[PDB]
Amino acid sequence: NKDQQSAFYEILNMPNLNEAQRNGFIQSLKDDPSQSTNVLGEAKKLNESQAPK
Amino acid sequence: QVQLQDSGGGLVQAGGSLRLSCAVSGRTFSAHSVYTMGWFRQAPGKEREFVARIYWSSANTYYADSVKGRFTISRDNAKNTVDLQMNSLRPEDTAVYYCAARDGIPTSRTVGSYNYWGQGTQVTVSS
Repeated sequence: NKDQQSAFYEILNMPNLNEAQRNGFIQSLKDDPSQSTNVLGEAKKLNESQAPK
Repeated sequence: QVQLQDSGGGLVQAGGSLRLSCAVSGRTFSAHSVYTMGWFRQAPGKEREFVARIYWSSANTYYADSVKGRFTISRDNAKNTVDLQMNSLRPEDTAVYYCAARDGIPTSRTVGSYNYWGQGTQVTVSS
């Protein structure tokens, strides 16, 4: 599943997620590959909302 | 015909993650039994509401819009569990979460379509 694979690598390197968040989103990608695009989208939203101020 | 016991709830900070689990057992239950397992949640002041479901036989999934991308449902038909991974949690996800099941295919995304229930596990998301 290519959507799953590139999503995994993007989540791995998101700079504003903590380890627990990164690990939880990675687990979601393994849980339900059909949701890879949506899981990645929500990780992006959390990475954006946690941008350091 | 199927017994369910849910676990994994607790206290978590907003933005955090939690994983719930539901252990399934039944006398005639097998890896491709035609059942549907789901999670419902009961927030303060509200009725039980649909979160997600998985067809046991095919592992096809469906999610309430409010959790899509943040939560994932999965099932293990060797260990006979159904899990809910919850990420990016928000105060409004505070609720009692219940595992539920039906021996067949639900005709709705309401409680009436599920005839077997776990007892519930309590999730509190603080800010």
